[PDB]
Amino acid sequence: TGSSLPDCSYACGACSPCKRVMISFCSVIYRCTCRGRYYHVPSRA
Amino acid sequence: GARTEPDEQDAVYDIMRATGNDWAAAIPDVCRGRWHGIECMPDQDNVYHVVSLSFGALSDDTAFPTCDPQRSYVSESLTRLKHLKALFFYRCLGRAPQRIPAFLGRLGSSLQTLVLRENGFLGPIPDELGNLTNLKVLDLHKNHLNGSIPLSFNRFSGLRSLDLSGNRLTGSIPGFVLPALSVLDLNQNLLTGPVPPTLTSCGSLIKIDLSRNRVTGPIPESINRLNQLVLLDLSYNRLSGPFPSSLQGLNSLQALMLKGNTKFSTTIPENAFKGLKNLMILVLSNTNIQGSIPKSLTRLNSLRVLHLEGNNLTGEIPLEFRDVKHLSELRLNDNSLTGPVPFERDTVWRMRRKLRLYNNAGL
Amino acid sequence: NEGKALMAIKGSFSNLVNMLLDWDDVHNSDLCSWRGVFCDNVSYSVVSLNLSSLNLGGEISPAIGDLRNLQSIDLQGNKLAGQIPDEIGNCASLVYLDLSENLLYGDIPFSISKLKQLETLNLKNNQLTGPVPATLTQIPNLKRLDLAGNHLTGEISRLLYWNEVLQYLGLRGNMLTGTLSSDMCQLTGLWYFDVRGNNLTGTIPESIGNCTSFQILDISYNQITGEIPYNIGFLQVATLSLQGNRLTGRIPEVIGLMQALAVLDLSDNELVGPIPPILGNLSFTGKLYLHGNMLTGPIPSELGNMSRLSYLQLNDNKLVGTIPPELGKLEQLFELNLANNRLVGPIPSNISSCAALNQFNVHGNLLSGSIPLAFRNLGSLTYLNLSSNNFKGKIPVELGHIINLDKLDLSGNNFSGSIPLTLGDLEHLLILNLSRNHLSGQLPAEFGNLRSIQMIDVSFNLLSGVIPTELGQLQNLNSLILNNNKLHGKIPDQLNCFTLVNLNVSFNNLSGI
Repeated sequence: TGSSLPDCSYACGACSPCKRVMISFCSVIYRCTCRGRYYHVPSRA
Repeated sequence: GARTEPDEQDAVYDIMRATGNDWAAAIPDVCRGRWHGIECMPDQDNVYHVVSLSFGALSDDTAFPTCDPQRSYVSESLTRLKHLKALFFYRCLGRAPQRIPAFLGRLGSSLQTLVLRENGFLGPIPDELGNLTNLKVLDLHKNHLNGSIPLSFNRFSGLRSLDLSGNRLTGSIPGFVLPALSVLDLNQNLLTGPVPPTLTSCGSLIKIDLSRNRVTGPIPESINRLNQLVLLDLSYNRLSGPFPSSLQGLNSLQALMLKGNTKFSTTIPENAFKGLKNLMILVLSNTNIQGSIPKSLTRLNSLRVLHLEGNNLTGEIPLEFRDVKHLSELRLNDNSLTGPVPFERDTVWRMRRKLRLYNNAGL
Repeated sequence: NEGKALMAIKGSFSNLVNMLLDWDDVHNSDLCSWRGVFCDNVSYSVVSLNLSSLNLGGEISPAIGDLRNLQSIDLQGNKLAGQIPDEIGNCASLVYLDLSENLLYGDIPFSISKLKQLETLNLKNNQLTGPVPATLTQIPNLKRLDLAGNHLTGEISRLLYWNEVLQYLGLRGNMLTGTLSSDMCQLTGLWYFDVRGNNLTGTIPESIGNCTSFQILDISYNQITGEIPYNIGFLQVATLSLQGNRLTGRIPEVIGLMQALAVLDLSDNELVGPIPPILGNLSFTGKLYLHGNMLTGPIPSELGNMSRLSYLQLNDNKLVGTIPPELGKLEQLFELNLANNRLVGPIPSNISSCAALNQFNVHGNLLSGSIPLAFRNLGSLTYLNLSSNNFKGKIPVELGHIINLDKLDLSGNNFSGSIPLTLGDLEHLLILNLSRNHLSGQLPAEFGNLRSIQMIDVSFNLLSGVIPTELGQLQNLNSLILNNNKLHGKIPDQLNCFTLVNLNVSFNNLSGI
């Protein structure tokens, strides 16, 4: 079935400008930030 | 162009308000504006249903919505998520440390994972938690529950993981015959009685941790039947009796610790630990063990750690400990061993303090 | 009482009082003012210790077991030798243990299991010998476990995967054997699976589609045989890394649906068959490393629908046919590496549209035609490699206007005419290998202005004339190979190039000494 981009529109719950963010450790994860700190967003199969 | 089911959406609204997160109300549709901890699955009619509901925060990423420590509660509205497959609460409290709600029963067929970890929950375990026949993973670790463990728990024909650690649970260990059960963790409880026989009928078991309880009686003879068992941890209990005739069937067993069973007072038979290639950790310290250091502990290939301290072992150290350079921790301290020690210099230099021999009178 | 144990700790740290100059109990009594030690303002016992990155280089004295209220211990970098002391397992308040970046050997101790409050076990980059004990399952709050950089043995017992709180599994760089268990996906809150660099045999578990908690899956460099399962298309990972193994069969078409991916790595594997064109809807992935395989067939033109791509590496396969012009669409492309294939035809002029192109490498194909002129527009290019191809025509003059070029390699093709003088103002150039060609005429003296140059190989050509005198200005040139040409005159006496360690004028027609 696959996977989809985070669509991090609503996942912060405070500070509405909720964005996606690039994280590297050359291994990259998606994070979600607004103002301070970062979040997630999910789905399953 | 898919839209969610309305009563499940209102159930999500009430649940989210109840936990303290009013922000989920502005949402124009719960299953398209997904936050971490809510999952949805559409059925054949392009209609989303809610499948996972999780709080609070183990950290930031994974950051589920936390709950109000001074205000939150568990809404009855959970009963309206007809497809809720997993429910997760971690370090989410309530206004007043409450009980485990009984209405968690009413979603029996769908729910396959119920985690209520470190919530400060008070009081006994609702019996109707058994009506969740289809449960695969049950976790109530580190609550404040007391009273019995419901018998309704043998209604989990398909359970996989059961973790009840950190409670005041009283009574005896369940008479479970749960074929699929893998990890059974009842440690740090007040459960008494003996190790029930039914247990060894659950062949699938790999972790059995009953530490820091008050379980009594000897250890089952038929514990060979647990031929998948990886780890067996029975420390700080009231166990007694004679060592089982054989544990040979217990291949893949990697770690066994009977530490702190002060009334054990039995010797270790030569043939007890013969065919244990995979055995790694053996803690038998502070168990009033009598007798002489058996030498079939030398032929344990994978043995890394052997604790026998604070016992009443007697005699010489067997010469065949010269034939052992694999161990990384060997505690024979605080016994009454007589003969002077036969350890080589390779071993003594490498081990250093990790070899304990003090408080033996005869050496 | 507590300073006693702190002074046994300091007692076992090599022999330097310069670093812990602070710990002096006769002229600095309060121990909560000492360096790296912290006491919580209430009970006023030491709760946090941070000696991170100082090189005290002794042992961890067992007196660390006598600071009971320690909830943080960070001893990284200090080059501590010896074993992890056992007494460290009776600071039951401990939450966070960083011993990473040291020379510790011995085992992971049993006493670690006593620390039922611990959250972060960071033993990274040490020398620990022995297995990952099953008893690390008996820490209910452990969230970050990383033993990366050790010499750990034994398999990964599936018990380790039955864990509901674990966030970070770091196992990279040990010698772990065995299989990937199909219970691996019972770490339901893990976001980082890292088992790279071990010796794990066995196939990928077909039941890996249930691992939706994972942000990163790294099983690369592990000798894993078998196929890549269909259910890998259910993974929610953003970094999918399966490199370096022995994975046979073809690239799962279902990977075309894993749109969340940000780094896709199948390289250095024995994968066969065509490149799935469905990968063209991976519109948001950053890296595609399909190199090292035996992938055959053409480059899918739909790879231009990967608009967010920045690192494309299809080199060292058996790809055939043309280079697709649609690669102009990838406006975010930094590195394009299609080397060592069988690509036929010319480089499309559209590819001059990758204003972000930084490395371009098509060495080792059957490419023909001329360098398109529009390559004047590749100003962001760092590294240009067209070696061992059938390129013809002339070297474009405008090629000298790609200013950030520091490695130019045109060797192995049939270029004609004389060398462009604009090649001289490639101020940042370091390697210039134009050899095995048909370059003619004068050796452009503007090579005196290649200030940072290191290696000039214009050998094996029809280059006539004299050797420029300005080459004495190159105070960085350590290899000057002018071999097999047609030059004459005497060698300039200016070759003042104290950097030269390798000259090769030969098979020429010089006149002198």
